[PDB]
Amino acid sequence: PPRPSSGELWGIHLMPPRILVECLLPNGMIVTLECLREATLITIKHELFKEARKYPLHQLLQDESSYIFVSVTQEAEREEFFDETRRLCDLRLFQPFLKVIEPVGNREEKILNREIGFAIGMPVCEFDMVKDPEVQDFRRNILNVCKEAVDLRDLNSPHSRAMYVYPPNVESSPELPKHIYNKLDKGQIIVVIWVIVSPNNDKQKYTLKINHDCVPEQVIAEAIRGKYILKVCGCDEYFLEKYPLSQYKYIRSCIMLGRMPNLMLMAKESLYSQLPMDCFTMPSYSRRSTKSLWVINSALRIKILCATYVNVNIRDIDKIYVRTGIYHGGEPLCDNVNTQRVPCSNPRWNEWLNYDIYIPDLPRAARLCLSICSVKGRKGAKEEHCPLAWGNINLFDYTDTLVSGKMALNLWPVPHGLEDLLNPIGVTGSNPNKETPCLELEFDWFSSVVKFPDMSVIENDKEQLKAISTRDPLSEITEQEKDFLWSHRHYCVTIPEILPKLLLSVKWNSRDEVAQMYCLVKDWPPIKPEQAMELLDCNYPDPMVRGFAVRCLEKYLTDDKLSQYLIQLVQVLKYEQYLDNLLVRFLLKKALTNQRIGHFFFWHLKSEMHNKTVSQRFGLLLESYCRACGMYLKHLNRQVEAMEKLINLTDILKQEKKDETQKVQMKFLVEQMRRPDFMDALQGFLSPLNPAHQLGNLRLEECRIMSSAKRPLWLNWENPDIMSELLFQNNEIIFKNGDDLRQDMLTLQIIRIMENIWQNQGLDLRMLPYGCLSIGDCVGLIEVVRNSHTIMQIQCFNSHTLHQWLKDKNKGEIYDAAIDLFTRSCAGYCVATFILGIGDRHNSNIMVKDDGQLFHIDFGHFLDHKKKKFGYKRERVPFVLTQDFLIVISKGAQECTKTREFERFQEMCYKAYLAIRQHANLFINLFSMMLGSGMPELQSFDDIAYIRKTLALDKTEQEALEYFMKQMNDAHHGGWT
Amino acid sequence: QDAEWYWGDISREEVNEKLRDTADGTFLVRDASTGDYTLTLRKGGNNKLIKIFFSDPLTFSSVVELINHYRNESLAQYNVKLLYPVSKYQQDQVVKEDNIEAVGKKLHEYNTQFQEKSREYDRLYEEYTRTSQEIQMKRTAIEAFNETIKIFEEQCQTQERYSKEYIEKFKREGNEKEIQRIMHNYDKLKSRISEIIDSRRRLEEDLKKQAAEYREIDKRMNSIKPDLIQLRKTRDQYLMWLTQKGVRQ
Ligand SMILES: COc1ncc(-c2ccc3ncnc(-c4cccc(C(=O)N5CCN(C(C)=O)CC5)c4)c3c2)cc1C#N
Repeated sequence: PPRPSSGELWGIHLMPPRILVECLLPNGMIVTLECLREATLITIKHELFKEARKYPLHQLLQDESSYIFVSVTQEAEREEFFDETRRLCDLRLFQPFLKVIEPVGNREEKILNREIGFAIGMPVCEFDMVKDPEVQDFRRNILNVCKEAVDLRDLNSPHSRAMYVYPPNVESSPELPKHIYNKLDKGQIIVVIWVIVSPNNDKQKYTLKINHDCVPEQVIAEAIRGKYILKVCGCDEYFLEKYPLSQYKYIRSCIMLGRMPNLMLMAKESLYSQLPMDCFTMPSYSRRSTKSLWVINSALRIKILCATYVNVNIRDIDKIYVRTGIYHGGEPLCDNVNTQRVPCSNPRWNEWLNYDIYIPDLPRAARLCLSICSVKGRKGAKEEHCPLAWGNINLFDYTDTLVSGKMALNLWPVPHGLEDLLNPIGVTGSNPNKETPCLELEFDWFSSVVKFPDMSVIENDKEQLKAISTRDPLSEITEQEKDFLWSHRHYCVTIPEILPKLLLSVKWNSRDEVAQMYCLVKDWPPIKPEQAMELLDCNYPDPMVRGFAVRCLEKYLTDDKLSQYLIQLVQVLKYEQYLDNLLVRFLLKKALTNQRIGHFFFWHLKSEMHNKTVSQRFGLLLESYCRACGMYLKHLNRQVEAMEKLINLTDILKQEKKDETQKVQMKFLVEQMRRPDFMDALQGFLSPLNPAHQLGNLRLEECRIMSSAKRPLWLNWENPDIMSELLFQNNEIIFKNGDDLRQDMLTLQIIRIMENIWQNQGLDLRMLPYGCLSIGDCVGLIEVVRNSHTIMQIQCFNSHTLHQWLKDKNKGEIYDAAIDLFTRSCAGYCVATFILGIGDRHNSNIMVKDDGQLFHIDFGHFLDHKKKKFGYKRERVPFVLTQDFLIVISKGAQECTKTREFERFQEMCYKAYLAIRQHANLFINLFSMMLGSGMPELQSFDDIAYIRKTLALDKTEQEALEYFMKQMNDAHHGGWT
Repeated sequence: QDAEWYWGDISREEVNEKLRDTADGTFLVRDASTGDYTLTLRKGGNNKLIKIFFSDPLTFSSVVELINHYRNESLAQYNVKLLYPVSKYQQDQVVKEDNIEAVGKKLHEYNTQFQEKSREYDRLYEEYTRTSQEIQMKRTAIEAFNETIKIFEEQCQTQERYSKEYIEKFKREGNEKEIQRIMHNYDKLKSRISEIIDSRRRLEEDLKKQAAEYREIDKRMNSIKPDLIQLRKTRDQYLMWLTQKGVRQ
């Protein structure tokens, strides 16, 4: 199992300076040895055999070089310590003992399996114990993707290995918005190329003006006035591919902010030789009469036998029963069927349930969704039904065999907030925890194995069709429109974007209609990636549909957008019926050919390894990734062991030392962080927020424990880059242990996507979506904004205090730029927080830079979080602009609502709000792809209906602007025209 | 407007909760979310939406004519019958205070009781999660205690195998100190195993008790969950009555 805590022993967070270790010699003797907690295994083995001579039968012991240590890990693993340069406190021992053995077996294979199991947080050997044939087949079959990617990684020269480690961070399009081009000097950009000479490392400055779309080699040629490469000053970002200079995200951002792009010229061999050579090797497990579905001539029937136990007291609940239902995604294929009600203390049924669906009419993605509910007559005539445990079963397996025979299924606890009786969005399969309610089942037998048929065996006018294709995915579609889409199913090829609408019009409980829809998607023209992602959500579970969507991403999804929407693409992996599918093969392929993609591919999976619903699927996928990711597994293990010592340190602060002052906890912090084992782990590794940022030496003088009850850690690192002054010299990150940061991560991702939509449409509304990465169960990192202060700090009671503070810092001719930046940042956050339903803002939520840039923090709650707790249904305005902000926008003028600056501020809000409304399908799809992540405020499609209200999608575009205008007037009490 | 099945201005999500787990034939008409009218009919586990204009040239003069006709007639002409209406007056009861001040005072009672039960349910869910996590931690530590005891028992086997052949040579040699040092180390090894076995024993009792604690927290939550749902819906009824019995824009 995973380790229960990050401590150095079981029940002991931190080893004492000295500790007794029971050493089990290979002659049967046992020697107690006092060791320092930071002593290496080389030192301990030498101290052991020096003392073993004073114990009996020492003549039997061989030389110490012929031995290694083995012990029981906190993960219950019998780990062999081939790396004898490791400290005792880093071995993650369950108890302080070591057994001396002679190394056997494949040494190099055991060393790699140890490093893979360390990155995943789970011993790799537990995958060998799985009896499930599908699990073992995934481990062998997925190796094709690993071989294809590593072969593609060294097919070319070291340049291919460089494109893997340092990929180009470029936009999806070379074109420039007209508000970006107008900042250029006649289409040319002034950049500064730096060169570090060979002796004394002297830096030389070279300002040069070139075309904005100059290929990086052209930039080098101007500097000469040629085989070198360019690098961003301050981080590990390289200009290796022949993209236009303006298309690189760093250069594109410099043109926006009016900042000077500082690049650095270095030789190609300086980086090509620095790259290690990744070599993938095949693991050990890779070496070691049936009827058809359409032949069966009967209706569907499933037998519920018994349930082992149910946790309910007979005083409050009257009876219990098993509710079932056949589903294709989120919709049933027939009306749900229940069992007869039985007593709570005796949960036995032995009852066949008849579903009114002919067996050949069952689709490929058909699933059985059941649960054990409790009924209570209680008051009045109505009765209350409450689910006690749920479970979902794929009616077909990966072999395509229909389920048959008896089957025991361990059920899952009902998720918090879920009030439905069934949970078709939950994962399929049995609960690994065998100490749960087990439900006995039995499917009918057809005297043979039943297999699914093969693909060979399976065979208004233009308007209104267009009007339906432009509606949002959650828009209402009537039965008249379903019959209209299905009757015009062949003309829909001219409008390929209507495919999601057409698929929901298909009668999936009809073998005839599904057979014809398969042939249409076989020859269906491609669609945009933003639209194919919808076909990967829970509403579309058909293999042919999901496969079509994956093929659209294989050809049309740039690595820019792949990294942008990677959070959602990882989430829809748990919507898959089986471990092996085209989606998981596509993502793993891209993660193994792009280290920027594979970095967050790894952490998004690793952050959910605690979740027992997806821990097996994500564990098998992380194994294949770490098996073939190359030398980056070394860097990832350094990031992991650094996060483990931060988790262990924060756990001590809020458990054993929770009742102690700030000075006592700070003294324990500075004393513990200065230890050698701690200093080796938290210095010299890549930032999990951005792997291009190198975290160097810790600045312990700047590290603090914030005054929150969760005790967040304010950490500071040096930038070991040779030119840190041109980017950032200090890297400040907030480590938080205790709070769930998934909603912050999603909201900051949505904010960045909204800002990109605005920039492409000529709206320069500057947002600040700082980094935020969930790394585990309520553990995460948060990027620090360098020169920012909350509004409360600015006040520390005049409304002009904020405006007078911005008059300072930006005094002089840079005043109009600060007011302009403050107005544009306010416009973006006023629209964004209204659409998303972010929690109410106050003097501590809102921060302002010395730049004048305003932004928000702590996006803990989104959508309609207050409707369940308070019956009133209203679309709140979280960011009500007080007079303090109005004075700043109006440059100190009284009667701020009637000024010229406020009217221009309103145009920014109207343009931004309508721009996001035009891209409503993107955000509705992004929220829909997260319905299975387990976030409490995103469980069903009814939770997504909130942005349908704020964006006013069921109205006209002109009516929606009147709605947004009335919401601003109701919150600001007037002034919005 | 006085029809039982007509609810007027209600959202599509409110119809899903009303038609949740209903039989084939349950229907209700509402103002279309924009058409003018939309009929929602439960059939085959899905809440079918049917626009009201409703197909081809109109055959009915009023909406009340369209509903009552189709209830008896069945909907086969288009492609089940409208068997069960969702009466708007069915929920008129349970709000019996019948004056503007009595309601609202009863709403304040129900809303207060709902916030008490809501905080009780939340804190119970935190004990529920914390107990589930600590049970998983104890099972892992018992797995590690199993493997540790196997290793120390292997040390007894290895000491026994190597010894005896050596202790009988020490007996003919007459060295009693060498025998005493082997038996002393064997006593030290066996006593340690007894300490590890007793440690796993106490951990199994703590897990045995904590499993029953999880079992009772689960029962308590399965009993307060139904009462929390009905208490919120009762509060929402008294709140809805207060908005209706008040000034409208
Ligand atoms: C969802 O959780 C979160 N979300 C975002 C951030 C977050 C993100 C970026 C930030 N960038 C810059 N500053 C902060 C920030 C915020 C609040 C307080 C401080 C601070 O330590 N002060 C001490 C000195 N002082 C005095 C004496 O007046 C000024 C206040 C710094 C930031 C906080 C943090 C968390 C958490 N936990």
